[PDB]
Amino acid sequence: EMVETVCGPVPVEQLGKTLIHEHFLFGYPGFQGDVTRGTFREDESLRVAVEAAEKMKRHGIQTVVDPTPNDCGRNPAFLRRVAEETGLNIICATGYYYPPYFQFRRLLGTAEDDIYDMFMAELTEGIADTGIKAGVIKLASSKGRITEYEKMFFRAAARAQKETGAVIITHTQEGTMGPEQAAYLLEHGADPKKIVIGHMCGNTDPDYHRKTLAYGVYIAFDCFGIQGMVGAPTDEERVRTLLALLRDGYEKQIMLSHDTVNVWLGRPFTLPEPFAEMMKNWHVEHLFVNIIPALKNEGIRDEVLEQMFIGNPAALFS
Amino acid sequence: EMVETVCGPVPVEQLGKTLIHEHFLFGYPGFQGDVTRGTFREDESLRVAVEAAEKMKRHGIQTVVDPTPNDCGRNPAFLRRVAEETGLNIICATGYYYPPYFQFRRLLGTAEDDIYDMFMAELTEGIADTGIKAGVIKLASSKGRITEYEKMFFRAAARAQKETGAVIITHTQEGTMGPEQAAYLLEHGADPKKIVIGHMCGNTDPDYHRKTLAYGVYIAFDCFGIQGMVGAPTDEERVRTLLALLRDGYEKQIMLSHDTVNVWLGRPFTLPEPFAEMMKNWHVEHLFVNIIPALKNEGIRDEVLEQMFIGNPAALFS
Ligand SMILES: [Fe+3]
Ligand SMILES: [Fe+3]
Ligand SMILES: [O-]
Ligand SMILES: [O-]
Ligand SMILES: [Zn+2]
Ligand SMILES: [Zn+2]
Repeated sequence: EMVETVCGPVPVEQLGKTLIHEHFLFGYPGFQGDVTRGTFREDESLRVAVEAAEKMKRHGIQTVVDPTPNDCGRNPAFLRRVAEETGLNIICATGYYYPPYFQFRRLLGTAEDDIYDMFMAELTEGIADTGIKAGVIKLASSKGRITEYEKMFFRAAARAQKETGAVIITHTQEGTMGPEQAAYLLEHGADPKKIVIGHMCGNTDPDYHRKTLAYGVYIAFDCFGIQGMVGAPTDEERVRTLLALLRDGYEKQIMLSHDTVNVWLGRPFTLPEPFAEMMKNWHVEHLFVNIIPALKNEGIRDEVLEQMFIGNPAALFS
Repeated sequence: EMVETVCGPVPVEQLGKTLIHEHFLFGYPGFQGDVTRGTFREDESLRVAVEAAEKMKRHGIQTVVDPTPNDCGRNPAFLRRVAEETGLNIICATGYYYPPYFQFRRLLGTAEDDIYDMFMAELTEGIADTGIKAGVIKLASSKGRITEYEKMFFRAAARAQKETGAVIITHTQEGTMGPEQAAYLLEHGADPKKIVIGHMCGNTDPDYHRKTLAYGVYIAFDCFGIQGMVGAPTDEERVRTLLALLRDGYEKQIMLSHDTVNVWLGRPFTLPEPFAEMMKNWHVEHLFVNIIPALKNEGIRDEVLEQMFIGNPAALFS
């Protein structure tokens, strides 16, 4: 029926065309310390975020899930301003990126309960004093492992999902741990119909995808546009992989996005001369002007695309 | 001549009796993410910080070095309020605790320059828009190692010290790397007369201390009151060690403090009852009502104590 957005409860029927994974603001944990040279320019960031929203609206997007973690500059009030100005639905997350603070609490033996309590509060009561509730729990694991630290969050997320029916979205690191994340979550009673394993496009082996899909979870090809960096494949490989799975009939378990960061938090930077060119399609319009027209050429029917962009998000949050 | 405090430049002659290492506010990196259940209560925190300052003033303290790192809740404007209200001099730090943010910048190959640039800005221009400059560069290393990540900060700090004459204060982890920190800093042109190697009381072997002292640096017995937790020694061992070094004549290189955290940032907690009892002397008055009266019994002369509390800080910042 209803999902919490940065503008309060919204009927899932009205979510419409959805991008399952984009960031209006993002900073790598640690940016906080670089406040002097990497100060947050609120009004310019708002202008940029609002233009990103208008770009997405031009291609029919009505809803964005922004899964920025608590420690990566999540700013629900900022997100509400963007939404209030543009009419875009924005759903935010509760969760942490893939350290000493929650490690200290392990010593006291309250860490997993504290995390669960954080999740419950932010899902059912509100984030700080913003009055905004998260619509998803965000989880992440490391390359090649889900560490003991990370598993605490997975267990807490599974507990919170069982009490709230909240959606879980994950981050996989460099094409690893897709099946493991699914299996561990289900072990702990999470519902596969409410789980999205993310960054599945980071792996070019279709059998890796099918092992993950076999759990009945959603997977996301949510890094379209990212090429060269963080071990990334290329967009062609992503499309090849995606094209193999839809032909196998997996369209009811697959969503697409770019994982853009429209405003970087912390100090500005510049990607070097070869990298920057390769990364030039990393923007919120890329799926619509390049990828989807290519899926058209290979013969993907519009009813399938609508399943991924409309039906799947609608079923997920239902 | 002058040192920057949270109230602007102050003649070093006027610093008087000094605690080299205490925290008005502190949170473990990651506390930022736990905003919903661990919200910062500004007015109550100010009341508590001000009472800590008044406690220190009662025993004659006129100056406190608060080396809270950038990512541990450093709040210079908050510190200036405490000082403005109490007349206490407070000197703050620029630095990071002992990660993905500065790791990302390693990839771009600008990380060490960026850190140096942060240090220069905060030492010579001001922290954010507070108008407050740090008086010390704060460094930290891990247990048993100074990592490649940490060395970047050490190299940057050494460069910044050579341009500014700024004081460096370090954190050693569980009684390790004292001599290594000193040697690596000096390799890179840092001045030993402007370096304090901290938490030296975390090691009970006097020869470890003497290897560190041999570099001509200051060392700090700055964890008085911390007992039972994180592989710590007891206060008696600290005193035993300290008593051995002053008799060897090291008083011109030694400072004392408690490393208190008077207001914890993030979610509140309680210590288990056994831990709890052992930690009960971890407060800003402990040195004055317990430790120093014991050093009196063992025959330490007042002129020696004044060297540590007055002469040493004065020479350090000179
Ligand atoms: Fe993301
Ligand atoms: Fe400290
Ligand atoms: O991401
Ligand atoms: O500390
Ligand atoms: Zn991610
Ligand atoms: Zn320390």
